Amino acid sequence: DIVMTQSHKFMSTSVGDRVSITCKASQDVTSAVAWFQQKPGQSPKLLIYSASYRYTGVPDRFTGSGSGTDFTFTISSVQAEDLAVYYCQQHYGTPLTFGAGTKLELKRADAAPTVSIFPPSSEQLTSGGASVVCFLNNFYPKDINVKWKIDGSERQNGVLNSWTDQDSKDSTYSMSSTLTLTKDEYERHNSYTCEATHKTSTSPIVKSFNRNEC
Amino acid sequence: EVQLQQSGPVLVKPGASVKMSCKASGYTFTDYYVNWVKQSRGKSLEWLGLIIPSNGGTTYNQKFRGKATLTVDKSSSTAYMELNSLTSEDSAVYYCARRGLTGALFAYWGQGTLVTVSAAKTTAPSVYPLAPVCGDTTGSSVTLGCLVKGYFPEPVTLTWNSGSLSSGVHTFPALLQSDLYTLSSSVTVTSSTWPSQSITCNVAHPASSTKVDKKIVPRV
Repeated sequence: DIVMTQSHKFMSTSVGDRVSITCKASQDVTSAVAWFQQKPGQSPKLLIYSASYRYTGVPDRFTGSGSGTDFTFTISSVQAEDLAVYYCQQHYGTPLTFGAGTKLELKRADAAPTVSIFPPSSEQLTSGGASVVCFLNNFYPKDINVKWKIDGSERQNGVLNSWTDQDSKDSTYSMSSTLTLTKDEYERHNSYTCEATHKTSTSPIVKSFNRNEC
Repeated sequence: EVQLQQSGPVLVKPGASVKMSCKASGYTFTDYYVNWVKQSRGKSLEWLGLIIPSNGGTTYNQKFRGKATLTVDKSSSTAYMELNSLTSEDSAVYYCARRGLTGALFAYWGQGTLVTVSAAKTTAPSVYPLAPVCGDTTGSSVTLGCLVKGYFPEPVTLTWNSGSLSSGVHTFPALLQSDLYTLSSSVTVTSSTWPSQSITCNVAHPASSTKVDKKIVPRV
């Protein structure tokens, strides 16, 4: 099976900038390569086919080239509506295959996350569960590290993270980290902490609380 | 113009089978092959196979041999794809597509059909209001939360104050655990207006015909 590898999972650009995405085939596929654009909730859209030809209706800012194993897709001058996921594909071999995609995102000034921690709701405890939630909102870039600490010890078991896509309004990212334990275990620890590490600061942003302390 | 209309979403259990349709219009059905593509959660695209309308001849991705069956009804210019012995691994959006110009493959796409495979039973969500830490928070802005846990199937519609608050809201993608979904949402308000100006989390789950409200209240 021929593997198509794209240059990046994410790429940051600015309106008016020139951007290029590349793809490498694990085997020679001549010029049987296509490039697609896909927006959330929509089907992929063909932009470039046979490595270098624009499909009907595709704007001149989109071009591509390559033959063999190395291909390039270029947007000469990025427009706001071009922020999306781009995929390359090869149809020389069988089965035809797609790359994993490259998400083109918008660059903006760095922003530290706003961190908030939340002890389990009283209602959840009555059911025997204990979820501690930590929100890390509106930060940039997307790169971030969150670690939980219970009474000073790092905890990784029972933690689930969820991320929102780059916001269309302020170009920031947000994340939710949830540490779930049973009520029984939650009631055997005192201090709960969620600390975030982001490039915007050498020091971690720490949010904590002590169980039953009001 | 060329159009490919696919059938609605389906939700079934492991071991089941499903048959979806792709109605072609705007051209002579038998003039082009119909390809099918699978896209799983993370947006991973995979080719399933293709069918030649005129003869019914088929070509499959070895990976999906015996799992997918392609057929056509020339009479109604419709292509069908049937999946059998379903498992959670088959959950994904399935697309039908057609080529354009000359050699311009995948020039036209259907809107896709969502297929969800799970053994889970319909379960209404437990909705938990998350007020700030008992100790205190700083600044004039504060963030509140709402945890929606243990529901099935997707989706749920979460709003704050019945939709009156939206600007400072972040509703995160749901996570599947032990066959059940969980999601969280946060809302950030300004000018020390909480708890003076009430905030409530509302959650609707049509599959269970439920609608619940949870007012956020200071911890006492």
